[PDB]
Amino acid sequence: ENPMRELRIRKLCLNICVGESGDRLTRAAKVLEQLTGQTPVFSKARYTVRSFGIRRNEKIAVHCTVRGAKAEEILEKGLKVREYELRKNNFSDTGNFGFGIQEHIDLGIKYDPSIGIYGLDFYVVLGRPGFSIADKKRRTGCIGAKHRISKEEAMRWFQQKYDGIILPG
Amino acid sequence: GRRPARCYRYCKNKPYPKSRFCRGVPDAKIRIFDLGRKKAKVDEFPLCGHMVSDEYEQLSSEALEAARICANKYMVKSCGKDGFHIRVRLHPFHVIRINKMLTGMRGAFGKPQGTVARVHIGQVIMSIRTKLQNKEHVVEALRRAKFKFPGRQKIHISKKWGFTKFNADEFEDMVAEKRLIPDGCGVKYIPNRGPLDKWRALHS
Amino acid sequence: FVKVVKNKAYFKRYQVKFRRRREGKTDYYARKRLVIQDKNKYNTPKYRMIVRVTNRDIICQIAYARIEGDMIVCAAYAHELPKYGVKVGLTNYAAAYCTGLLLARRLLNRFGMDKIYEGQVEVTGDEYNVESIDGQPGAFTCYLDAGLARTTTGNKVFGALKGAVDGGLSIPHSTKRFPGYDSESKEFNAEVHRKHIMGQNVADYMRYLMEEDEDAYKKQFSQYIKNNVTPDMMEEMYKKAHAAIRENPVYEKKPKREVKKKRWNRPKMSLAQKKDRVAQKKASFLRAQERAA
Amino acid sequence: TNTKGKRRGTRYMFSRPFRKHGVVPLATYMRIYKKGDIVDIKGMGTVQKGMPHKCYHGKTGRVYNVTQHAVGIVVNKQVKGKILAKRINVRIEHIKHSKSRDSFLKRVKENDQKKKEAKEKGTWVQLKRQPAPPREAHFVRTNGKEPELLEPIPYEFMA
RNA sequence: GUCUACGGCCAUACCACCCUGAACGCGCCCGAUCUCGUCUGAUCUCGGAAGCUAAGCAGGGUCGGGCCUGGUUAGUACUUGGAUGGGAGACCGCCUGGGAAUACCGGGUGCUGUAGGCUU
RNA sequence: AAACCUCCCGUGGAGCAGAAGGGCAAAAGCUCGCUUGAUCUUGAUUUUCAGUACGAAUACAGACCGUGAAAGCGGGGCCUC
RNA sequence: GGGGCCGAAACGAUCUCAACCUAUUCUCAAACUUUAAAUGGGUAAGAAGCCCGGCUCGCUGGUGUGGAGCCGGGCGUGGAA
Repeated sequence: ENPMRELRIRKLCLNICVGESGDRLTRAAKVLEQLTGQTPVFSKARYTVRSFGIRRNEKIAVHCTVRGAKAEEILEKGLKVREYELRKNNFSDTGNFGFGIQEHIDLGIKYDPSIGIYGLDFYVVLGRPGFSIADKKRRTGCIGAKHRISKEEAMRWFQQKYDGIILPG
Repeated sequence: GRRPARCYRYCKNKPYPKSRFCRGVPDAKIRIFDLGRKKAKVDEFPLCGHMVSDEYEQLSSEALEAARICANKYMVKSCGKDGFHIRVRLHPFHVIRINKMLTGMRGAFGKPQGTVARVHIGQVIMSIRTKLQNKEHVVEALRRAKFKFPGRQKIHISKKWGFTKFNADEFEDMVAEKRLIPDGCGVKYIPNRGPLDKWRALHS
Repeated sequence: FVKVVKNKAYFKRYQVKFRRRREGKTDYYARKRLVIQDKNKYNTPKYRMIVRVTNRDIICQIAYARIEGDMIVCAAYAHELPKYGVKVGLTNYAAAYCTGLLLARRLLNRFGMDKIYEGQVEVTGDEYNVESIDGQPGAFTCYLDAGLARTTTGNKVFGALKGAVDGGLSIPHSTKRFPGYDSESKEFNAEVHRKHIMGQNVADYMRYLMEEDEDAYKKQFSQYIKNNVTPDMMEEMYKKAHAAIRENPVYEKKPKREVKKKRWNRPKMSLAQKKDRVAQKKASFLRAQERAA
Repeated sequence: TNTKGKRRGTRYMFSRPFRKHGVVPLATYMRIYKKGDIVDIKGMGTVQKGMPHKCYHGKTGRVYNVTQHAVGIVVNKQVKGKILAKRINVRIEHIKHSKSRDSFLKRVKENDQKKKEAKEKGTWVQLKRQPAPPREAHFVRTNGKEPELLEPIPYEFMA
């Protein structure tokens, strides 16, 4: 009988990391462009790593954040790939979860010879109505102590909404 | 190959510890600062025999090692290999210097020789704890360690229970009434100022 | 396991910020620039235009800083507008203009310049400023306080600025932040600024809602329907509201009835009760093990 | 020989005290300073422009010029043969009212009140301040009980 | 008694958890055409008022931490000046005055300025 | 173990060009928009001082400006060469 | 995580041994510091000070506002040793 302690989704963050730069990065931008319906935003390298072949200030990955009812449609489409199956370790200590895929073709995107296989990386941010205090301008503040979303509470929310069959371990 | 201890007996200069500025210092001779049956509780070694200095001088690390071996050598023979627990309470941090010849004093600043321990008057040098029947075994063994130290030192048997800061005549009742909890070499003082759930952890 | 950040040493080294900074209301970096006077002025007050747009009200105040605390010489709230004939829409741009206008006219009433410095009556939205009249007491001056409000084009904080300037307050300002200043072509359109002041930007929206679906129109403008507010009548309703401010800007106090004197809040617990609680808890815990054993 | 720098040895002088860093309080800025006010100097490490030299730190001066956001004062600095009445320009955060004068002003007001009073009476009330006098011989009592004997402690080696 | 707006002192105010909030309020909250800015009305800006103390916030509590203020530490450590004082020196004692800091043990957990409300 | 994204803690333990010290958290740090107060001219003061210079700096005053909605800030570099 | 041990393997079990974490404990720092002296360094201890009434200002100015300067007048009870 809680009035607005219902667990909704705040955002769905989508990111593609092609690994180095260039034509492979910009061809993966169109994959995330047509999946969401908005222009994606790239990401620069923090520093130089010769082990992974990257150097300072390099366009490595591209990411996009989806709000509203568009995010849950992508989440419902992504769980079709994952067979409504997650793991215990996918849930975070802050009551949020996420998972990564390997092929974008089964998300309704037609295959292209030039635009090859590019996997996705999903992360779901759960939230309650009242979580915008910590990121607004004037009167900030921590979002309660019993108003937070725990790891256990995030498990049962998935099991009632999408018939969670999460295997242990 | 070093100078005698007469040159560095007195605390002549300011403390000069091994730090970022004082680098290139050879390692101190003393490495282990306590030995014996150190893995022992506070209920079986309630003697706390101390070595107390009487002058304001400097104690070198090799002098501490000299009194460490000879005190330990007889103490093993007297009561047994694990019937005691000894400590040295001077850690040599002050670094003494050499003006090595081959010019005079044209730009003559010292080079480190080794470490040395500053001591005050009445500060404990060496602490030995054991059972009550080895009281005379500790006093005369500490007299043997006086010969490895420069200057005058006096032998005092303290009234403290073990290596703690509590008096030995009243150490028992706080244990029974549960104000003190032993943890290996030391004891835990429990004030009545923490959370009450900590009080509920005990007294049950 | 990993190291705990907030240890005993953390709180020992921790320096707390200012109370209003910890709460998050006062921007102390901008405060030093705003309110501090020149030392060669020798206690000349620096009046400031405080505008604070909250969720269901708009607060306009005038202040100058004394060492015990800044002095609110005059204030004006948006909830006073129903007395002047503004039943609904108290947190919009149009209501922001009236409460800015109300404060300026109220302030002139106290110091005695209701007749002098009339300001803008035919209000259009263009640039206006109060010139000091020779042989007359000088025009009042003050400086706008945005606080933490993002000062973009068309903000309600600048709506009260236009109301105060038209009321007869000589405030230095430009036309860059008023709604109508086109960002790309770099010109200010006075006709667009007039629409926001009289509230035609709300009128266009409510005309838009009634056409496309009726039920969303009921949801959005609920008390507008209850108070019988239609887009046709709002313009002269605001002009009457703008007019009614002018003759009587003085504020009357509400009479204070005798206080019932009862404590709704929970009082602070004493030391003897503090000592008794822990002894009682210890006694209950001690007898708990005795019953168990 | 040491260097001739402006801020030599100011590691602890121009440093804020413990748990007093951050934003400078606004009461120091908006204090009012007239001509002739007795002002002492304490350099604040947060602000840097208008910083007085370390030789005036802890000294007191008198205001002779007040600008927009700085106050010029005349201090008394001694340099090896004499005291110089020199003129320095310093920002507000290094400026505090000196309360050494305030005890004298409140005494003058209280003395003038007692000078107008008893003028119609004529009584010579003691007007000047006096040092601590002898302790005005008095009777001391003990309530029946005798003053308990005190005893030097025997020596025991605490260490 | 209490809240809002702007503050002064800047932890007695902060931090962690739990409980209570009548009324006004403050906010959560509903939307994006217009002003506005973003990858996304999440932020900002604007237009609102179906729900709510769930959160923010206010108050109270923790043999709470921290902080403030006291006792102890201790007239100890230190120190102005003095001696044809000691001691081989290292250093120490006395006269004269001043006078600390730990650990440990107590008490407290925001006052207050102006304007504007509620308890009519 | 370190490539990319999100949440939480985070008095600053990073960064502010350099050696070190001091100072700084809706900054003085990171990122954008616009600009050249790094412009012209009198005087006064501080720093070494002999209370002389050079260099450096500090308040001003007269102008032309930049920026910001405004208060203000800025006549080089957060201060010490 | 290295050595093993029952394990095909399993954060399943199992004695540990290692670094890490939490309460303790010994000893320090001229280029460390929460605290923090003694000795010291500036002041003020009146006539060059107060309290009044009024004029001027081209500076600042809701307001014969604020500030400064001019006047006229009264306080001697010489304002700690």
